[PDB]
This record gives sequence, C-alpha cells and structure tokens, in this order.
Amino acid sequence: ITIDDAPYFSALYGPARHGIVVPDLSLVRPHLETLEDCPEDLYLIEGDPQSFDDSVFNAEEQTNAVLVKSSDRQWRYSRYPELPLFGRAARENRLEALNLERDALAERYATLSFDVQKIQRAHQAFSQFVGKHLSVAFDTDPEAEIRE
Amino acid sequence: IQSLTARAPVWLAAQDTLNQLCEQSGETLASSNDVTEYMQQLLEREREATVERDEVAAQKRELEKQIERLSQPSGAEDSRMIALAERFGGVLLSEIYDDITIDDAPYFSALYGPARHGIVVPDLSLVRPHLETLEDCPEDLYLIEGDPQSFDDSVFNAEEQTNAVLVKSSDRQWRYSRYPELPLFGRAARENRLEALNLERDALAERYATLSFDVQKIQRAHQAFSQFVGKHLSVAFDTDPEAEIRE
Amino acid sequence: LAYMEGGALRSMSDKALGALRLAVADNEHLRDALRLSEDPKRPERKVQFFIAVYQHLRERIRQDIIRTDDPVDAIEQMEIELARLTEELTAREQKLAI
Repeated sequence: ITIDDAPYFSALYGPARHGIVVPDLSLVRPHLETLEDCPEDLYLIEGDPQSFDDSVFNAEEQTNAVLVKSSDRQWRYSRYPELPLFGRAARENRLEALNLERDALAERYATLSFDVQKIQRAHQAFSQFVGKHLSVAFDTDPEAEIRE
Repeated sequence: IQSLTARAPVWLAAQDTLNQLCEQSGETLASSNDVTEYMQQLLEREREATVERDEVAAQKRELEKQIERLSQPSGAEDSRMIALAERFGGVLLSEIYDDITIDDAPYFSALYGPARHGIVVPDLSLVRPHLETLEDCPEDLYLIEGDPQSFDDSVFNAEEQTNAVLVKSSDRQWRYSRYPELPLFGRAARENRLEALNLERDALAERYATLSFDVQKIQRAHQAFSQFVGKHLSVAFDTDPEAEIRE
Repeated sequence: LAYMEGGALRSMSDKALGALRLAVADNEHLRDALRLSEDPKRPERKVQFFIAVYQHLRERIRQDIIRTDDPVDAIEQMEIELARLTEELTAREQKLAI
C-alpha cells in the first residue's frame, strides 16, 4: 500500500495491524484451543484474501492520529507510526542505508587495522635496533680517539 | 670496576622493576620480543573482556529498564500514562484491577487485551478537544467510559476457552488473548516480580563489576609495562655487574 | 640503594618519615610505634614498625570480603569493592527517588 496512507492504516488498525485474513473463522475455533505458540493476543479477521474488504472501524481522523470506536464504552486513540506494517514495499532502501553504514564502519576498521599494522612494524624495527645497536647507540666517534 | 659500579645501580633497579612486573604476572619475561608478545596477549585479553563487559552491561540496562517500567504509579506505560491519567478525572484500569488475584489476573488481562492499561473516563468528551493536541503519547492510547470508583465491567463479545479468551473486537474482527503469565492486572504480586527482577539483576551487576575490574587491572598492567619500557629497556636483560665486580 | 652514600640515605629516610607523620596521624598505636622508632640506638624498632604496619594492615583487611594476607595485593579487592558500591549507590539513589 502507498507510503502516504501506510502510517494512517497502521494507526487505524492498531494492534490489529498484525492479522490473518481468514474469511471462514471456522478453522480457528476448533484449533483455537489447539493454538499455544501463537501470539498471546492473536488477531484474526474475516475477509476475502483475494479482495479484502476494508476492515470495520468507526474512524475519525485527527491531525496525524485517529480515534476509533473499538467497542462499546471503548474509544481508542492512536497516532501515526513510521515504517508502518502496511505499505512495506520491502522497505529495501532502509536495508540499503543500514548496509551503507555497516560498510563505512568496515572501511574505517580496515584503515585503522592498516595503521595498526604500520605502527607494529615501526615498533618491531625499533625493538630490532635497541636489541642490536643499543649498546653503542648515540656514542661518540672512535676515529678521533684512534687518530689521537 | 668503576665503570661497572657506575652502571650497577641502573641495572639493579631495572632488574628489580622487571622482576616485580613479571611476578605480578604468571609469566617470567626474558626478552624485549617476549615483552612485545606479552603486550599482544594483553591487548587480546583486553579486547575480549571489553566485549563481554559491554554485552553484560546491555543486558543489565535492559533489566533496570524493565524493572523501572513496573515502578510507578502502578507499573504500566507510565511514561505518558501519568499525565494522560491525572490531566483527566479518571483512574488507571490496571490500578482499578490492582488487587485482583493472581489467578483471575491472567483471565482479566486476556479479556481486556491491549486496553488493560486504558484510563477510565466516564465522559469521553474531555479527551475529545485535547485529542488533536496529543502528539506525544503511546502509539495506541486506550480509554474506557464509566465510573472510575465502581466502573462496570466493559461489555465484550468475550468467549472463554482453555487458558485463553476469544473476543470479537469489531464486525468480522476477533482478538484471541491467551492467558498471559504474570499479567498487568493484579499489580500486587507484580511488585514481588519486579523484586525478583532486582534479584536477577544482582548477579548481572556482580558479573559486570568483575569484568570491569578485570578490564581496569589489564589496563593498569599495560600502563605499568609502558612506563617500564620507557624507563627500562636500555638495560633490560643485560649481564649482572655484581658478579663481575666481585670477580 | 647499595651504591649510594649514607647522607642521601639519611635524606630519603627523613623525607619518608615526614610523609609518615601525616599519613599515620589518625592511628594511635602506629603513631606510638613510629614515635619510638626514631631512636638511633635501637635500630630493630624501625623494622618492628614495618611489621607493626603490615600486621595492622592485615587486621583491618575486613577479611569478610577480602582474603589476601598481603595488603599490597588487596588494593585490587578494594577497587572491586568501590566499583560494586558505586553500583549499589546508584541503585539506592533510584530507589529513594521512587
């Protein structure tokens, strides 16, 4: 469904957003006692999956929100969510943005690892020097003494 | 002899510092390269312990957030439910059912569904003006109409089944609430359960403290090694003067 | 220190004693042992003072939560305790607020 009304549809449906369109309602009641792993507040609706008629709500549209007469003495107020359950369209660009961020992090890690490699190499060079030339390090020139 | 004597004190202090540093560790050092591999192992242990510490900290933070969510005034969506409750002359439904038994609590919670936490307002017209204003509220605010002190059970298309309740929320629409465990209604032993959450988080905090102390110890050992090498490498692993001087 | 003349050793000892004066102000038995220790004709007292230090430092270990007989190795355990008590303080503050 369109991105524009998707937040509206989600706000209108509320927790009933997540529901199964079973036009019979007859496979549930015998299996209702047989459902244990199902979500605790399982939502089921009667409608044609091929052409699901608009679900029944006494809906009034407020600015970025909705009020629905859910049942007698029960008026439910909801707001517009983002990334609505409806109109997902696979929301692939959100996945792509997350992948961009992950790839930037990986690139940064690669650069830091290269820097660490270079620093390690410089350390090993310094250790090698101090292991083999530390004893005479910075000492004077003996040629002058030899000539004297 | 005088040259060796001049060299001596530096070498002796170096040896003492190195011996203390190595004995503090389980290993004994014998080379500059060996010190470098010890540093590498230190870095490995640090980069591990930090990850475990952060994971434990995330678990901990989740635990305290869950504990707080049940705190006040009666554990519910009190982030905005508070203002939503006193701003209107109503009472929290969960609080209204605060004293229900642990056995009837799951049944009533399943019966009331996402409306368990709703607020009882006999008019429904006090919220009618303010509705447009509400932009900071739970994505699905629930309100019920009746007397807050003696509210009459909300009329439902309820249908009890084994450890669950079917309901017809609207034409062609059913919500099936399985009997939850440790429900919203009956918020008297739920305080006992958030106490149990505190008990649970006690061990999490203990483990986090142990991990943090390990991290600190490794950091301090690495810093001591760095200071050592700064002051120390010039004479590390060199021959003993004392024997030469005696000879 | 085996390769340092006696005057500098006297100077370091004087500075260390000056520091100890402030350090042990609170205690009375350690203070008295220190006050005895400066007689130059009874060197062993100095050694005794050191023992009196370690000895004392051991009794006040509060071994209920600490075990290291050597106080030098108990610094880690006290650090652990400070971290744990900081956590407990945060918890207590939240509880008092609620």
